[PDB]
Amino acid sequence: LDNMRKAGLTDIPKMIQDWLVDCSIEKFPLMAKIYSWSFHVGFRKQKMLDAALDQLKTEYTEDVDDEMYREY
Amino acid sequence: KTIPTFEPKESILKKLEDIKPEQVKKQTKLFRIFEPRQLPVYRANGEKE
Repeated sequence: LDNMRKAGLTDIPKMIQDWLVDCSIEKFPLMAKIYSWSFHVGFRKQKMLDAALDQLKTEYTEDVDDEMYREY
Repeated sequence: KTIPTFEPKESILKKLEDIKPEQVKKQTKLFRIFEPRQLPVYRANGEKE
């Protein structure tokens, strides 16, 4: 809720703030309203290299335990 | 990039239909464990004959 206030959202982190005092199922469709409305922002279309850079660049090490990979 | 290897402990299993009989052992030279050798000889005083 403090990452959502750096971005500028000041009235969506007030509904989650005022729901956490009760933690009730009778006000939970307000919390799924905010989760459903967030997908209508739009798609994140990028370049193919720029969106497959964090996926294809990983750190493989040999400091795993090999006793766990024999059972796997 | 690097990829760490992983060799699993495996063997080669065969069916009973193909287990070949072993080769017949025959030998081509005698079993030698000793050989002669030419050494010099010394007499009773200590000199060389």
